[PDB]
Amino acid sequence: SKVTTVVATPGQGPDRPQEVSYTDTKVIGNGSFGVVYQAKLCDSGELVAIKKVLQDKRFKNRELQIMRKLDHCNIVRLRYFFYSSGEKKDEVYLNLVLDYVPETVYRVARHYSRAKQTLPVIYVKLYMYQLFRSLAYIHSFGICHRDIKPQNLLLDPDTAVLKLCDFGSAKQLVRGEPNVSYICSRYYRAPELIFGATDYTSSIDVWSAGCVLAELLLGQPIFPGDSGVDQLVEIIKVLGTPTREQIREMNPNYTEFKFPQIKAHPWTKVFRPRTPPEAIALCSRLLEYTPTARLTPLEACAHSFFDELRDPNVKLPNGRDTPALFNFTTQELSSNPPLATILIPPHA
Amino acid sequence: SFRFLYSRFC
Ligand SMILES: [Cl-]
Repeated sequence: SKVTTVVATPGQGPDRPQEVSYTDTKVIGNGSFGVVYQAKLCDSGELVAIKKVLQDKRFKNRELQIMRKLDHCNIVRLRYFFYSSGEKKDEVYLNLVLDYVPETVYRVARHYSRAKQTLPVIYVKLYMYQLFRSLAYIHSFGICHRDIKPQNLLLDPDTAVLKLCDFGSAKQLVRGEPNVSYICSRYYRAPELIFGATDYTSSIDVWSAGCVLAELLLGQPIFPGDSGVDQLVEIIKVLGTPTREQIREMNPNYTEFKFPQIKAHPWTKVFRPRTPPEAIALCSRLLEYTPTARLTPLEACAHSFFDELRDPNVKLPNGRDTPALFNFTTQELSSNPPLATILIPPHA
Repeated sequence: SFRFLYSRFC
């Protein structure tokens, strides 16, 4: 019956410290600065994940500053935060108390893949649409996640609700101010990042998202490899070798290098024959060399592949109705407001 | 490589 009380600040709320009690602590994972716990808030009985990160004594923690501003049904909610000692002696850790979500897109995808079954397309639609909304939302603040991958897509597999998490690499990108190129995880990295660009844009998240879509359709990553060399070969095998004009749009330092000379594989042969053609069309507009030619997240939400979700009679295969899909805010719609008349159907 | 140690899919 072990109960722990700390002074913590609500993640949103007013900036007023309060007493927070929790219990039933258990290890659920490990992060870069110590293990990740589950706990149960005594007040409400709700489950939270508690994650530790390093507090820099010179600047404010960027991940905390971003999470305090975010309020969206497809992004993990920051419930509280507080400071403590930790794994390394003499160190002060930031603890981020997040709403707990028990599964991820990756687990669901591996479950199907290992059974040699295709994830039913209605779930590919639901998951990718919610991912794109979360991206349109954070991108409308200038914020790029920089680490989109299936393991960062939390999932309630009963309601089909998805929530984007892990804002440890996220950054408000300012044009003309360089960024480190070494973010984003193996298999999901845009080619401009593989080339070491420091002047990239939020479209690196849309590439990563297209990689997640392709993986859901293929049952395995589309561009695997343990080095950027091997990853690039897999990209070139699908997209063909980039032209000098494309390389200049990615990283102009790379324009004159010798790359493998390979003609593009047709998109209709990248996926199995019965892949829905709208899914292939959408993929081909996300996995583009030229960063500015990729769909924006909000253009992706309005793509024809997601038309079934705007059908008034669409339901989950388990007979539940779909999660919330159309409660767009002005903020979320700000990159292009008149997509809302595709985005919000008459029945909403 | 998984986010969590435990899954209903295991
Ligand atoms: Cl996972």
